[PDB]
Amino acid sequence: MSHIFDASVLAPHIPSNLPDNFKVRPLAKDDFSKGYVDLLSQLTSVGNLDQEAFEKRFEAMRTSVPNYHIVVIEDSNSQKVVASASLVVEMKFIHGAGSRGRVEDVVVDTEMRRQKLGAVLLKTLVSLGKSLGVYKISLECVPELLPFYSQFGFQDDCNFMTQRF
Amino acid sequence: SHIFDASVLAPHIPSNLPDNFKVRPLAKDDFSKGYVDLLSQLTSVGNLDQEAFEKRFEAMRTSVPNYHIVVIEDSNSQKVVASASLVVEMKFIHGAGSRGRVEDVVVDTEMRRQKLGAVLLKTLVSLGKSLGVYKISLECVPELLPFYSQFGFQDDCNFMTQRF
Ligand SMILES: *SCCNC(=O)CCNC(=O)[C@H](O)C(C)(C)COP(=O)(O)OP(=O)(O)OC[C@H]1O[C@@H](n2cnc3c(N)ncnc32)[C@H](O)[C@@H]1OP(=O)(O)O
Ligand SMILES: *SCCNC(=O)CCNC(=O)[C@H](O)C(C)(C)COP(=O)(O)OP(=O)(O)OC[C@H]1O[C@@H](n2cnc3c(N)ncnc32)[C@H](O)[C@@H]1OP(=O)(O)O
Repeated sequence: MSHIFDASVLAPHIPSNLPDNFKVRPLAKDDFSKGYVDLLSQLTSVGNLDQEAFEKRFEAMRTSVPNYHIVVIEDSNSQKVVASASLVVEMKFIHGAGSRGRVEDVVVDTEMRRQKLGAVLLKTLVSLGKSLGVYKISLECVPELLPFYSQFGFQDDCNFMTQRF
Repeated sequence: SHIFDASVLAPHIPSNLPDNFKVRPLAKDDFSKGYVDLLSQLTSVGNLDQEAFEKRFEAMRTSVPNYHIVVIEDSNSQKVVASASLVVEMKFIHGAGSRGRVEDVVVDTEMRRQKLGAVLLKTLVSLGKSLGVYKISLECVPELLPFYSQFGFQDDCNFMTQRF
């Protein structure tokens, strides 16, 4: 039904190099029925997420400002969501009330990999976050993904700490 | 106008800190208590005047999850001398879980090595656990390992960044 953010803000950022069966768009409320939770399960554990919790969380995200820019790719051949990536923006006071962007939950369906859907999403989100005015954008991942992330500007960084246990 | 609720902060503030220090949420009038001069000791604050401060503070105060910005005010100067933020990212993964990030940690240069930084980290790790976050992280510099290792944190280089 509804989109998690306005598809008009995303439109200028979507590249043009994907086959016509791919549609890049905001997550939508009825993407549960399009396999979104199955997609997330390929990334990590979804725990007890079910459709009611998915819809409630989707509403909470949809009313947030800055928006949760959760961008998906729907394969029109199957009408399933086959890729997802999130650009989440934290408001700051530093840098003149600037914004700090993070690219999270990046996943492409395992059968659909090496068709460029991953690069399309990271390119779209990097362009969206620059346009939004973010001063710093980051990705938490293993950069075995070296070739991949660097061509969009990301550099290895170790100014990040997690808990030991 | 407080950025988040003092009653939520209360159980996580450690005991018997010296009495010239008050640990509390960031307040809209903290601009007049030297908040910008404190943040400058962390990085460029740009042209953050009172009007822009207040516009941004209100945008953050109405966001859910809240921006858990905790500051320490010193009596002996009536100035904000320390600040740290716990910012919470909603997820769908982990049962519509939530991810906590400790950010913008800074103690005024004249007030360092009096445990203010430690109080802020203990407070925010305890508050993040209460909020039910499944993972918490810190962004800091590796040179400061002898500080952050005291609150469970260790360096994690599965991270990439760029400045625009
Ligand atoms: S932690 C953040 C990343 N998310 C995950 O790691 C979750 C699981 N992995 C994925 O969902 C996908 O494997 C990701 C990493 C999102 C990649 O998506 P795509 O497969 O759609 O990537 P592209 O087709 O756009 O790939 C472009 C370039 O990526 C490099 N590359 C991808 N995968 C590999 C592997 N497996 N081994 C070596 N290199 C890989 C290549 O430079 C690739 O260009 P090619 O023309 O495909 O060689
Ligand atoms: S996450 C940090 C990113 N922020 C900054 O880099 C901003 C500039 N730095 C600061 O604001 C302060 O130096 C920080 C890093 C916030 C620490 O604040 P405090 O000065 O209040 O620290 P504590 O008194 O709580 O220190 C507790 C123990 O941590 C170690 N420690 C603090 N500072 C250092 C330095 N610079 N180098 C090595 N260790 C440091 C000490 O073990 C300290 O215990 P002592 O009992 O003082 O030795």
